[PDB]
Amino acid sequence: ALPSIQLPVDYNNLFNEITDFLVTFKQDTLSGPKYMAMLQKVANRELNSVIIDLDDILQYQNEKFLQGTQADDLVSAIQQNANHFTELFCRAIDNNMPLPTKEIDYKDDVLDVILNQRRLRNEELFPPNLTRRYFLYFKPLSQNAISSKPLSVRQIKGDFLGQLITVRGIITRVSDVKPAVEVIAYTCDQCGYEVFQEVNSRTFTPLSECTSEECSQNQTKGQLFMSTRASKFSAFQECKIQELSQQVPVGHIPRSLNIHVNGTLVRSLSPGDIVDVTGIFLPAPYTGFKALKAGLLTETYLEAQFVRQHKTSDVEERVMELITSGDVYNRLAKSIAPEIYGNLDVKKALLLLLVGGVDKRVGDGMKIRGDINVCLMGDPGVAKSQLLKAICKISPRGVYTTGKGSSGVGLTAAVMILEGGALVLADNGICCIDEFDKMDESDRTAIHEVMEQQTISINTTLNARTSILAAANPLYGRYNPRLSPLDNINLPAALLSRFDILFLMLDIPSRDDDEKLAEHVTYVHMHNKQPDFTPVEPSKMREYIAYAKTKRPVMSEAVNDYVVQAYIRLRQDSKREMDSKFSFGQATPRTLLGIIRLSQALAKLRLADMVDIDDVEEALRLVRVSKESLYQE
Amino acid sequence: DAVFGDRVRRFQEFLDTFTSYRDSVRSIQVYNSNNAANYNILPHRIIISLDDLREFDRSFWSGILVEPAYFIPPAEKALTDLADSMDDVPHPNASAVSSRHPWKLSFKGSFGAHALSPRTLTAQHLNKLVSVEGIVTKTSLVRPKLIRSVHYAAKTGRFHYRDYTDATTTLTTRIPTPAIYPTEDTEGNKLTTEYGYSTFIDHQRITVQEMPEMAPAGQLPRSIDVILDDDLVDKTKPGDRVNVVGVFKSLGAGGMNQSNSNTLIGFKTLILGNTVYPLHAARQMLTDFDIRNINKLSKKKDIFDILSQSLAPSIYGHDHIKKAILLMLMGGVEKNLENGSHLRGDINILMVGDPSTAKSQLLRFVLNTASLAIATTGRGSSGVGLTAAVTTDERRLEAGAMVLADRGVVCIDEFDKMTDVDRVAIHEVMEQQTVTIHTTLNARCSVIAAANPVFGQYDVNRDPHQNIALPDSLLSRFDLLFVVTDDINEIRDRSISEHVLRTHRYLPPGYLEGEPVRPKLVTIPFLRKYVQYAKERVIPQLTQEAINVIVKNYTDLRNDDNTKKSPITARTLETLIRLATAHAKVRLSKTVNKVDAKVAANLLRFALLGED
DNA sequence: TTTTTTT
Repeated sequence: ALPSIQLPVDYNNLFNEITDFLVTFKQDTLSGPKYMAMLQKVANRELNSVIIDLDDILQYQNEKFLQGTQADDLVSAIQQNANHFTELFCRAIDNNMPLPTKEIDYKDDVLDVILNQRRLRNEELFPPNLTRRYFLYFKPLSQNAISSKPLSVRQIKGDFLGQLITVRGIITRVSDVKPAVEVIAYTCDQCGYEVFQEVNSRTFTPLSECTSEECSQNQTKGQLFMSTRASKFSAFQECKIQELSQQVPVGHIPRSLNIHVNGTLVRSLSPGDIVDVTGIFLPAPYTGFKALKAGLLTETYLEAQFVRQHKTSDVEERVMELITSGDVYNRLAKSIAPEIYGNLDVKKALLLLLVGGVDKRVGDGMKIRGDINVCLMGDPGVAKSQLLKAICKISPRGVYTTGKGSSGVGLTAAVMILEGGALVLADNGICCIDEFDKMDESDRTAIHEVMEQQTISINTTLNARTSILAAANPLYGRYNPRLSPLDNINLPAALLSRFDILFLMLDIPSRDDDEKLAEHVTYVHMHNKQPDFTPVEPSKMREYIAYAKTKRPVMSEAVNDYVVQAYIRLRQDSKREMDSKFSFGQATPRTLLGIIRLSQALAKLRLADMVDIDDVEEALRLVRVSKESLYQE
Repeated sequence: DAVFGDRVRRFQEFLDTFTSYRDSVRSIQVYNSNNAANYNILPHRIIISLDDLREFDRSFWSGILVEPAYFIPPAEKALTDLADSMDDVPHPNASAVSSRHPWKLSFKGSFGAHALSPRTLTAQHLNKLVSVEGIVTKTSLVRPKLIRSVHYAAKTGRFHYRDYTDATTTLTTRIPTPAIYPTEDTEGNKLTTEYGYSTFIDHQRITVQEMPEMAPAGQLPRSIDVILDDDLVDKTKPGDRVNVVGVFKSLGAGGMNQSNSNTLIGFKTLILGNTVYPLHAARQMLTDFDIRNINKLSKKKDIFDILSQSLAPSIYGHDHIKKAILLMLMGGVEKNLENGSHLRGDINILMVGDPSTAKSQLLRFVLNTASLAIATTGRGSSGVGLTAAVTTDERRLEAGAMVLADRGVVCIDEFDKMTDVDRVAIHEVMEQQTVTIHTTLNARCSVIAAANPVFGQYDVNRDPHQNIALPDSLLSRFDLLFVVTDDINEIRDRSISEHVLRTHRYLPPGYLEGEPVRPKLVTIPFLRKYVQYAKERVIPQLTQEAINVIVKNYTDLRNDDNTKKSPITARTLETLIRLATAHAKVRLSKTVNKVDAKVAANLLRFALLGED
């Protein structure tokens, strides 16, 4: 029934090699042993988990090859049976565990106090897993291959079971954290002795009968009582990773795959971001009754080892490099959509929105949003959609949306228990709306509920803090000078006031402009790079945006007085400019607020500790250019 | 057993009689070794002619048909032994040795009574090899099986393994295996299941509805599930025709058990498919002789003209639209920049004409000429549906008509009758080459459009855009716009009447006059093969001269005050470059000729400013 | 239950 098959691997010698590697391996190339230092941290309880790097094992095997000693191929044997090798790794960690350099606070650890007492009363008494307070993990092998190469859900195969492997795909959902009894401790009063049971299955049958030798000697039939303070418990969480849309074949739906995340690895993931997680693919045993029907067919799962989501001194150095390159605001603006030619003012406004303004909350309770919102109004074929998609790609958490593609309620929060909508997915990001003119005013009301106050009201509520961007075509598909600017915008004055700035661009034939645009476009076609200033990398651009946001500049007396004078001037200019052809909308105290946020964003991009009158004038100039683009005609 | 050993020896004798089968098993093994070294490993499954097994031993072939459980297992064991002997099996993995993959056997061709349909399937076919063909339906999602629950007793040093068998998976009936991992080893040490060492083969059981045409009127087509394993799993999907060589198997108590008091239920019957064959009923096939002929055709002075004249040869007066259709069939070159900007590999053409102008007939001919095409009618077409589709199913997303055949061209009748909102959803396909709903579906498909004037009769006084229902932005989104409408001329009417009379006078070879049916031009399959060969072997790229020609053409289109079907744009410049790549693809040239770019710009000029 | 949307 059990035909033994000798295989070209010996677990004893492999574990001896693992224990040797734990003590010998050190980050000398990066520079006691590094693994020994991690073990000492775990002994101090400063480290609650262990992660064994497959690249470290490969480097140790290469060192053994240089020494001439034959490598046990530990890195490859991990790919062979990582689940089996993990127990040997834990045993080697127990063997090579240093004494705690720092006190473990054993008195606070009721389990430790009771463990000393139980050993004294007893004088593998308790499970080694119960003795261990750390969780093993495996770092994916460095590229130089199943673990190193990420896989899709459909790409994964049943042969990959028992093997460490990395996967790529959208996280469909994450199960709520639940306790997991790694070891259940049973206690019986009749014996006075504790009996431990180690649970390694999805479900367990309680002992329900005292196994204590004291109860056996007394002949009493004791009723075991589980103790939460004595039984080991570990957080258990599940994740559903679904295949990336590119990985999905045409005409096929991506498949979500359940993943088991336990211990310190629990709660690490968020559904919004794509994750590249290396984990030992393993079968999921069926229950008894369901397995009787399933037969040889078996369920499967993945136990994550190393989790990585796509999206300091180095960041500070990069920001300093951008500052040394200089003119950072205009440089980032030109870096936005380098393939697109022109629209530098729109790019600068987009960069200001990306940096955002300072969010202010008064002591009395008033809260003024610091997030900036922008709108783009342009004739067809002016790269409105292209610029919006480029901005969405620039935003790590931003979401691109279309007015016809998604309902306003669905974008704010799509009803199926509530689930986050496109705006919630745009939390700490920028929600982009393509063809915003086509979007219905009914959904625009839902957008207006959130633009003025970040929170969403439905009951269920979410903070929904984000920056709003909109791209709209002018009424009848193109701008009409006979139509007023407000008529061509075709938007509510509430929307205009909630928006910090709206940009109007017109398509006017021009020989030199056509020649320059054709030159840039032909250069882009013949060579993917734009002809010409070098755009900053998107990672450094996002880092600079975060560094600007960290500044949080405050207004000064001179800047505030100048902004008040500008507010009076704008109100008077609206009172005199009731002519619809020249009227862009009445002056707004809230708009001066939006102006305050834009000045704060400019001072953030300049990294000024306080807002500057130059920043306020630059924001006013952005609005002035928004009007002057139409004035030029 | 002993008969199974005799069958193993006889199947080894069959493999000796047909050296190609043993060579194919060894070729799978050698390819597996070479591909394991290079990195893509061939499954250990072998398909042989049923007539070949009959030639080796008619008794063996008929015996496999009569008792597949008794014969096919021993025959596959013989094939596996031959494969194990032939294979070098260098550096085998412990998991691979645990897998011990059997060499599957399948019979091909000459099925006869074994060839079957679900309605014609019989209880006598149960426990007998058969071949069943029908439309697939209700295919099961792939679920991993378990060849053996390999385990390892703790500290014992020995890996105890427990095999599991399934009656559907094994043609022979067997007492059910526990299918439960042992809690403790036979030695008494605690037993832990060995993941990885345990072997899991994907298993899928797909029902196969009888073909709806084969289904009797007043009756629903019968459906018989076919077991699939390893590569056979997920071989076909519901709604797709398939033929599977599989042994029908009686199964279950069928009311014989004491629990079934009524005993009305019959014994469960599930076919166990040795192999699954998807069936077209397409895709053109290219051979070396046809490739040399295609090279000669490209060497012809007007290769694009020859291909266009071959396209829709019976259609009259739409030859320029057919040249544009050949350019669209090439599609141009698709480019993905390091910046991420996308250049479309598809060209969209629109032609407006009165009903019975045969512009929609030319569009239908283009749908037939394309190996894959999407058909829609503007009165019955919704652009939201073309961009994406929604199924109630949680709801399951469905590809839109434009998203369907995302590489292939889409021919639309009455495109002017299609609404402007539908045209905006189509513009998402035309320019962005992708559709966003929050689900996103790629929509890079070419959109050939048959349309009619809004008045129903084209007017020369009316602008072409005014006659077209599409907006000027939509016309710009289209790579080409045409005005082919019905007209009355005397000589042309005599010619068209002679053409219709010639279509009537055309005689099918099998049907004589008075019997109902049922300068050189490449045959339609050969021209489809030429287009496929263009896309497969030629990737035209912009040259300096051709690029300058396209740029100057776009600049002059933007500069000229003469009326155009669509406003000139940088998108029109990109369309001119793509059409140049399409003409060069028809030419099978890696670099687009400057004259080819000028000819594509001439097609675009015929599309916009006027006939050119 | 509650959207969602096709009848």
